[PDB]
Order: sequence, then C-alpha cells, then structure tokens
Amino acid sequence: TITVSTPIKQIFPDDAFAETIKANLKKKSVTDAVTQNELNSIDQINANNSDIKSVQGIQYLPNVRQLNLGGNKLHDISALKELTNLGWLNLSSNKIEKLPQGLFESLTTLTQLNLSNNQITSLPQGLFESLASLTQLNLSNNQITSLPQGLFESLTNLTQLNLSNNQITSLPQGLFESLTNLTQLNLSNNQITSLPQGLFESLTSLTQLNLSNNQITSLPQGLFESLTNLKQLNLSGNQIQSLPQGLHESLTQLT
Repeated sequence: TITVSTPIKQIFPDDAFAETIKANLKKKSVTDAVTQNELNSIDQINANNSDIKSVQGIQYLPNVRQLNLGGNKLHDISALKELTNLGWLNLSSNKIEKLPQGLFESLTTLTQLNLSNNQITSLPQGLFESLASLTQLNLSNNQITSLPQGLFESLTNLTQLNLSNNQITSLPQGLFESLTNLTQLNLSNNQITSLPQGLFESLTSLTQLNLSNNQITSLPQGLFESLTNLKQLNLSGNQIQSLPQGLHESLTQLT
C-alpha cells in the first residue's frame, strides 16, 4: 500500500522489473508515478527472460494471480510471501538455492508451481503444507538428493509431479501416499537404486510413470498392480529383466 502517487523506479528498484511494470501499466516512463489503484489493477505479469534480479515492490500488487518469471536471475523470492491471490507461479531457471520455511504459508489459491532448473538442494519439511489447491508441481533439473516423507502429504489435489533430473538415490515408502488424483509422475534421470514395495499403492489415478535412466537392477513383484489406469510405463535406461516393446506386453510380462 502506497498512499501518494509514486514513481515506478522507487517502488521497483530493479530496472528490468520497473520496466516490466511500466509496460504492464501502459506508461511512458519508469519515472512516471503510479497510484495504488493502478497497482491493484495488475492481475498478471509475464516477464520471462528479462534479466530481473529482484522483484522488490511486487508486495504492492495484491491482485496478481499469474506470474511468469522464468529465465531470470532471482535469488530472493521472499517478496512473494503475501501475494495471497497467486494462482500460477513460474520461477523456472532462476538462481534460487533454498526456500525459506513458511514462504508458501499464505498462498492458499496457488494451483501451479514451477521451480525447475534452479539450484535447490533440499526442501524444508512442511514447505508445501498449506498448498491444498496445487495441481501441478515441477521440481525438475535441480540438485535434490532426498525428499522428506511428508513433503507431499497436503497435496491431495496434485495431478502432475515432475522430480526428474535431480540426484535422488532413494524414496520413502509413503512419499506419494496422499496423491490419489496424481496422473503424471516423472522420476527419470535420478540415481535411484531401488523401489520399496507399496510406493505406488495409492496412485490409482496414475496414467504415466517415468522411471527411466536410474540405477535400478530389479523390481519387486506386484509393484505396478494397483495402477489400473496406467497408460505409459517407461523403464528404459535401467538394467532389468528383458521385456517386449509395448505397455500391455511389458505389464503382462512382469505381472
């Protein structure tokens, strides 16, 4: 909340981001002032690949529901904390190394979160506790080595989960227990050596499961039995028992 007309440059000190606001609000210059009513007018920002280093000032935009910030240089995203109306958040390909616990506490309307291709090495347990409405979560292409059991436990509405291209070596047995609506699970290109029986027991809605390019040498009996809506199972790039090409013939071969 500003209470006097204030230059865009001084609310958003980032020159790239100030320019972003300017073009958004149909202004002539970043030195032009803006009203809070004009800041309230912003529902969406599309600023991919614009060399943004800081979104300081974004806190003054209560109505943003869509935020494309992919391919910038963001290190600190603490300013996002009170953007209560956020629906889609793309923070892919930035410089994010860690996420403060409680960052997502107030973002109860968020449905899509893309944090892919950052530098994340770990996620606080309970980071996603309040995201009841999330349908899509992309954590691919980071540096993650492990996922705490409980990390996805509140995400009962999740439909897509991409954890591919990290360095994960194992998976807690109850990790996916809550995701009864999950349709797509990408675990490919990690370092997983084995899968615990029951890991996929709750995922009766799953259509596509990608486990390709890991370190798996065998698979426990009945691992995929509960997956009655499976349409695609990719196990290539591991070293397991010989299988026929095709979903139906591979399935019946391992059953």
